[PDB]
Order: sequence, then structure tokens, then C-alpha cells
Amino acid sequence: TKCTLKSFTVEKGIYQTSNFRVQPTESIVRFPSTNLVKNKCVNFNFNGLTGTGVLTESNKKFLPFQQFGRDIADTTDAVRDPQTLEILDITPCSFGGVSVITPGTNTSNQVAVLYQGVNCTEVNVFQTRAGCLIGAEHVNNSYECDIPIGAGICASYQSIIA
Amino acid sequence: QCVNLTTRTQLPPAYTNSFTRGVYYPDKVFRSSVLHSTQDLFLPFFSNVTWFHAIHKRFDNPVLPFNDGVYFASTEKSNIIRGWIFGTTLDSKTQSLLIVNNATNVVIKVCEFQFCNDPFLGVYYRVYSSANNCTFEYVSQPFLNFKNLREFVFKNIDGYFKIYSKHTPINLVRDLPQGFSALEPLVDLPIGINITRFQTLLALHRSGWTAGAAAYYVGYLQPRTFLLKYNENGTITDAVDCALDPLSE
Amino acid sequence: DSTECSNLLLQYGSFCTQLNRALTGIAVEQDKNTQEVFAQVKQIYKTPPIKDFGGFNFSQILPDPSKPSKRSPIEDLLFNKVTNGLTVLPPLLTDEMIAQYTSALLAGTITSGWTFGAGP
Amino acid sequence: DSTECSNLLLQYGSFCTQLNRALTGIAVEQDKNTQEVFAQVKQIYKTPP
Amino acid sequence: SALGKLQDVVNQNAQALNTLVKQLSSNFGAISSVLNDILSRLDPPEAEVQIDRLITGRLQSLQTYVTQQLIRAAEIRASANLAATKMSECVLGQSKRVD
Amino acid sequence: QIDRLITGRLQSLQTYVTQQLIRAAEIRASANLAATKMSECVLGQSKRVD
Ligand SMILES: *[C@@H]1O[C@H](CO)[C@@H](O[C@@H]2O[C@H](CO)[C@@H](O)[C@H](O)[C@H]2NC(C)=O)[C@H](O)[C@H]1NC(C)=O
Ligand SMILES: *[C@@H]1O[C@H](CO)[C@@H](O[C@@H]2O[C@H](CO)[C@@H](O)[C@H](O)[C@H]2NC(C)=O)[C@H](O)[C@H]1NC(C)=O
Ligand SMILES: *[C@@H]1O[C@H](CO)[C@@H](O)[C@H](O)[C@H]1NC(C)=O
Ligand SMILES: *[C@@H]1O[C@H](CO)[C@@H](O)[C@H](O)[C@H]1NC(C)=O
Ligand SMILES: *[C@@H]1O[C@H](CO)[C@@H](O)[C@H](O)[C@H]1NC(C)=O
Ligand SMILES: *[C@@H]1O[C@H](CO)[C@@H](O)[C@H](O)[C@H]1NC(C)=O
Ligand SMILES: *[C@@H]1O[C@H](CO)[C@@H](O)[C@H](O)[C@H]1NC(C)=O
Repeated sequence: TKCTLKSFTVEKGIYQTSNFRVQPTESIVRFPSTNLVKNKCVNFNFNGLTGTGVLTESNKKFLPFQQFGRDIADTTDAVRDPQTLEILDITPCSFGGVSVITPGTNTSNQVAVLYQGVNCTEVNVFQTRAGCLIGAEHVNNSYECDIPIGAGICASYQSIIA
Repeated sequence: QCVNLTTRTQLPPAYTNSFTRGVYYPDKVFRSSVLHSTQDLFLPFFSNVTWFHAIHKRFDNPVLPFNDGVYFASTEKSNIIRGWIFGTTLDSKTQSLLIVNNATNVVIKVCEFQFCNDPFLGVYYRVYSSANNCTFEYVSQPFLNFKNLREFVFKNIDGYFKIYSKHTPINLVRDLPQGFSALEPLVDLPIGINITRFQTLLALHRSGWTAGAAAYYVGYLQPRTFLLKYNENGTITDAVDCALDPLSE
Repeated sequence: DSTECSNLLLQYGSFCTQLNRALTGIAVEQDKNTQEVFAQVKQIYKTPPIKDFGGFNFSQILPDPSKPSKRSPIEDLLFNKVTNGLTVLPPLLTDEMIAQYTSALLAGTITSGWTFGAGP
Repeated sequence: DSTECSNLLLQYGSFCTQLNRALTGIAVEQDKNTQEVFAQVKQIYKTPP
Repeated sequence: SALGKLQDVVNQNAQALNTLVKQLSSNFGAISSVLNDILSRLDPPEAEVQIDRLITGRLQSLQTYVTQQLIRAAEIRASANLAATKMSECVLGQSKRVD
Repeated sequence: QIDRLITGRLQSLQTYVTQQLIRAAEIRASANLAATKMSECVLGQSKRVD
């Protein structure tokens, strides 16, 4: 945060610092050819079409001639495996902003990390609609908003609570 | 063997409306609940499609220019129509493509056939005399009141000859039915030869000869844009011709 | 994910930082707009349990206890009638809290008139 | 009227559609502004003779 | 058409986002719109030129999108300021201002 | 050469559209003010000073 804001003192608030781009674990090449893995972010190569995505089971019933699948925005989100006649959805690998919630450096040096739009199971861990918040203890009491997190969630320093 | 047929009765070929027929899948991409615009070789909606009859004495087998693409509609019963002939000069000088479906199996050949002036098949109740340089053979599954509607679209782009097909159960007696039916792509054929003229193959009935009751329609493709509608199951159910009328535009 | 593309992109300078800063400014501006419009009272007023207002009926605009969202019938109708590097940030104020703010404003303007807007 | 220029222009995508849409929005906005300023009465009143 | 004003804002934002994603499919004069195809099909001396063309086209598209978003944000900010003024003067008091 | 002409003309057109949108926003603000003056000054008597 200090490097991002170009200052050695950081005021109280939430500051977006980086991006959490999940890294691809393996490379999968499928031809009508290594083994196929699922539920992991891998580099897929389906019949010369390459990319990086999580391959999950699909509920889309493809026609026998169709091989690829596109959404509204013309991006390939479905594929048919050449070796075994099955349909797979490509969800994109998890990404989001990484924001640092801190009070003033005059008060404390404790920080909390918010991963925007990221589930907590694949990254003091609390799941919010805004994303996964690490380093803040969730409490059941309600106070006035000090540092805005989002989706009705706010953070404060008293340790950092959410 | 070739036989001249001299018992035809003179009649001009008919014309009718294409309605909303001739639509095919532009690519092999599944799409769900979306509208997609494509600029491809398509048949215009409500266009003037040429109508030919086989009835007894009409035996319509002319040789037509291929143009940029061909839509073939067949109101067929008892499977009289057996195949097609594609080429440029239809002799041994050039190389020609032959598609046939006899009583047992479907044969695709690319040879320099010495074609007959009147080639036909015969059923009792003769297409070429020679084939010198054959470069490709492909054996495939059987493709095939009028009871069956057989719709085919033939394109020759980038040396690839695309055959799109659809079978529809119909009960209309004379003209084309009014409705929507998307043609699934059937055969992508790697020929890489020039095609400018085609001729369809009929079957005679012998008991001279008798022509079975059949009717076919020939339409030509032009480059245009269509707006295709994809349902929840990925089947094309509706299309819009962007150049037909201002409402569709 | 192309490292060569990012290496080439770094030659153009701080364009990406400028665009991120502008989008972040717009995103915080939306929350500021909602805060300015709806959060004009710091006391959450509540209506009396008995709705004796001299013959005036406010059932269509007051929150419905039967509904889990605690919205008015008009508000419920309004919510029913509205239907690669890209992320959508959630709003700071949820629909329940905005409904609560409108409920507080309605309770203040029904039980206290304009007095709550100028003081106690 | 250059066909080659239009063919090269097609590579850049829907920029032209965006510009036309923005200009159309401005054009309808001007009419909306005139309606808002002047069309505030639905009765055409007339002075006595 | 009672709630047209909110619907127009939602439609404009969604349309702008959709157009921004659609701009990725344009090659902007390069051989292909896919970076992976350029990396797999060409050597780095020509690949740098192709990615340079794609980067400048996508950067121009993103700058256009950000500029449109800033103008729309200014319009929505003006509308929100008007809404706050109505909330203060019509709900929290009785206003003598005509219409 | 045509690509250079296209990029220059497209940049000019985008710039023109951008200032047109900014001026449209300014004119819209002025029109909103004019509508407010028409409602409060012509169709009623206004107590707002100046
Ligand atoms: C059927 O009729 C056609 C046309 O009359 C015959 O084709 C002719 O064949 C001779 C060769 O014997 C050529 O010299 C002519 O130029 C051809 N005519 C045309 C118009 O191409 C065909 O041979 C006949 N079939 C049989 C079996 O005789
Ligand atoms: C205020 O108005 C509401 C609705 O306008 C009244 O609720 C209705 O009550 C009658 C009789 O109990 C029911 O048959 C209707 O179905 C109710 N309508 C709704 C929408 O709930 C209510 O009775 C009125 N009076 C008070 C004191 O609340
Ligand atoms: C179809 O073409 C024929 C001549 O080729 C013409 O007589 C007929 O009127 C045309 N029909 C339509 C519907 O255009
Ligand atoms: C159909 O044609 C093929 C190709 O020559 C041939 O081998 C087959 O015997 C034919 N069928 C019959 C019943 O003759
Ligand atoms: C085609 O056939 C003729 C005679 O059958 C022969 O002379 C010629 O060389 C052949 N061409 C090729 C390319 O095989
Ligand atoms: C294809 O055949 C037609 C007619 O014979 C001819 O005019 C055309 O030039 C041919 N095309 C090629 C590429 O040979
Ligand atoms: C889509 O398929 C389902 C069954 O999978 C069927 O119930 C539904 O009617 C189909 N949709 C259409 C438009 O036919």
C-alpha cells in the first residue's frame, strides 16, 4: 500500500493495491493427448484451441456436430472433449482486485486483505459478497461505518473487526 | 451405357416462394439463448425458387449453373432421387464430383467421369461410361402425397465442399410447406476442385419407362447477413433476413 | 496472461493506472451519490404499532412485515419491474438498508412532519 | 466511396456504431431539452381580443 | 414504460460493457485478434508488431469506454444531486417552488 | 497509407464526438436551469434571491 500510494504514511481507509490472478497449475492437451483433469485452473488445448481455465462438468446438451460453445460476448465458455464424447464448461480462472484495509500508520500497522469477487475456499477468514476478507475478525455487533468494505460490510479498528 | 430419352412432354419449369427455408448452421459453435449475426452465403427469404417435377410425362433433369451456392429442396416419396453430379465441363477433360446413394450404401467419388447426356438410375417392377483418374473415394451412411422433405445446401468455399442436410416429415400434397427448419451440417468434403455446374440424378421405373412422382426445387445462395435465434437447447428456431424489408433490417 | 504483451504494454507508461483510477473514482462516486440521497437522517424512526392517522392509509408505502425483504408494496413492485478483466463491485448500501432509510424518512415525515429534518 | 478503405475500416470493429449512437443520443437529448423547457403546459391559452 | 429512466441507465451501462468486450474480437489490422495465435504462429520480431497493433487498438477502445463512463457518471452525479435536493426540500419540508 | 489515414480520421472523429458530448452535457445543464426558471419564475412567484 505504501508503494502504491507513493507515501510512507497511509491514512485510514481501503486502498486497492494489486490483482489476485490465480496461476495455472498444469497443461492439458486433448486431441481426437495427455490425461484430462477437472476442477482445476489449467492450460487447456482442445483441438488446437488453447487457453487457461477451470474445466468443469457441463449441463449443456450439445448437438452432435457442434464442438465449441460461446456466450453473449463471443467468448468460448463450453467445449466438447474429443477423446470421450462429453461436454465441459470452461469457467475463467479466479481473478479480482486485492485491496488493503488499514487504519492510519500513526495508530497501528495491522492490515486486512480483501480479495474482490473471490471465494474464501480457493484463496481470521470471512466470506462477504464483496469477496474474501482475511485478517479481520467478524463480530455480530453493529456499529457506524468506519472503513467501507461493501455489501453492507464495514471495517474498523478497536485488532481490525468487520 | 447411355440412353437418350425422347418421350418427354414440353413444359416450362415452374417458380414458387422460398418462404423461410434454406437456413443452415453457419459454424460448429453451440450457442444458448442468444442472437447471432452472420455474413455467409444464404438463401433470401421469400425468394423465387425454381420448381421441377417428375410425373407421368414430365422427367425434369436439366443441368444448372452452380453459382455461389445451391439450395436443393426435395418433396420426395419412395426415394426416387439418388444423387448429384458436380463439375465444370462434365467430361474427362476436367475432374468431377459424384454423389450417389444406391439401394445399399452411400458412395462419394471424385473422378474424371465420361458422363452421359442423360444420366439416370433404374428400378424394375447408367451415369457414366468411364472413370480414368480417381483421386478421392468416401463411403458413408445412408443420407436419405409427398411424405419426406429433404433439404440440402451445397457450398464450395476455400476448396472445401460443404453439404448441409435436414429431413422433415411433411404432409403437404403439392407445394413447399411453410415453416422453419435449420439445416445441420452433414459432410465437410476436402476436394479442392472447381465446380460451376451441377445435375441431379433421378430413377426410372420399368414395367418403356415410367417416372416416379417426385418434386424438387433449386435455389441459389447470395452473400448476405442473417440474424439467427438460438433457444435454450441450442437449436436454431428463427432467423431474420437483414436485407429483405425495412422491418427485418 | 501473455507476459510479452505486458512487457510491450509497459512501454506506454501509466495509461492503465489512469484508467483504473478513473474507474475507482466513478465507483466511489456511486456510493457517495447513494449516501447523499438516502442517508439524510442519522436516527432510524419507526411508526407506531397502531396505524391511527385520522383516516389516512399508508399501507402501500410503509414496509410490509409479512415480506422477508421488509419492503413496501410499491417498493416491491418497483424492484420486480426492473430487470477478461471485468469485475462488478457491489454497492456499499444493500437494498435492505436503502429500504430501511426510506422507512425511517417515511416514519419521520408521517409522525413528526418536517420537524425531524430541522432538528429533533 | 472507397471499397478498400471500408474493408480496412471493418477491422477496427464497432467504433462507427458507437459514434453514431452517441450522436443520436445527443440529437434526441436536444429535443428532450426543448420539450422540458417549453412544453410545460398542455392547454394553449389565448389572450382576450 | 413507467420506470424508463432507470432502465435506460442499466441498458446503456450493459451495452457499453458488451461493446467493450466485443472490441476484443477485432484484430485492428493485425493477422488475428488472439494473442495466443500470434505467439504460436510467429517469431518475436513480427509478434511485437502484431501485439503492438492489438495493444493500441484495445487501449483506444478502453480509453473510449472510460471517457463514456466518465460522462455518464457526471450525468448520474447531476441527477443524484437533484434527487438529494428533492429529498431535502420535498420530503423533509414543504417546498414553495413551483413544479 | 489508407490505415494511416483511417487512424488519423478516426481519432479526429472520436475527439469531435468527445467534445460534442461535453458540450451536450453543458447545454443539458443550461436547459435544466432554464426549465427550472420557467417553472419557478414564469408559472409562479419565486422567493429565491437573484
Ligand atoms: C444422347 O443425345 C446427345 C445429344 O444429342 C448425344 O451427344 C452427342 O454425342 C456425339 C458423339 O456420338 C457428339 O458428336 C455430339 O456433339 C453430342 N451432342 C451434344 C449436344 O453434346 C449422346 O451421344 C446421345 N446418347 C447416345 C447413347 O447416343
Ligand atoms: C389500508 O389499505 C389497505 C390496502 O389498501 C387495506 O388492506 C385491505 O384490507 C381488506 C380488508 O381487511 C382486504 O380485503 C384487502 O385485501 C386488503 N388489501 C391489501 C393490499 O392488503 C387496509 O385495510 C386499510 N386500512 C388500514 C387501517 O390499514
Ligand atoms: C419468378 O421468375 C419467373 C421468371 O423467371 C417470373 O415469371 C415469376 O413472376 C417470378 N416470381 C416471383 C415471385 O418473383
Ligand atoms: C452400390 O454402389 C457400390 C459402389 O460401386 C457398389 O459396390 C454396390 O454393390 C452397389 N449396390 C448394389 C446393390 O449393387
Ligand atoms: C488423366 O487420364 C489421362 C488418360 O486416362 C492421362 O493421360 C492423364 O495423364 C491423367 N492425368 C493425371 C493427372 O493423372
Ligand atoms: C472454374 O471454371 C469456370 C468455367 O469453366 C472458369 O470460368 C473459371 O475460370 C474456373 N476457375 C478456376 C480457378 O480455374
Ligand atoms: C428444450 O429441451 C427441454 C428438455 O431438455 C424441453 O423440455 C424444452 O421444451 C426444450 N425447449 C424447446 C423450446 O423446445
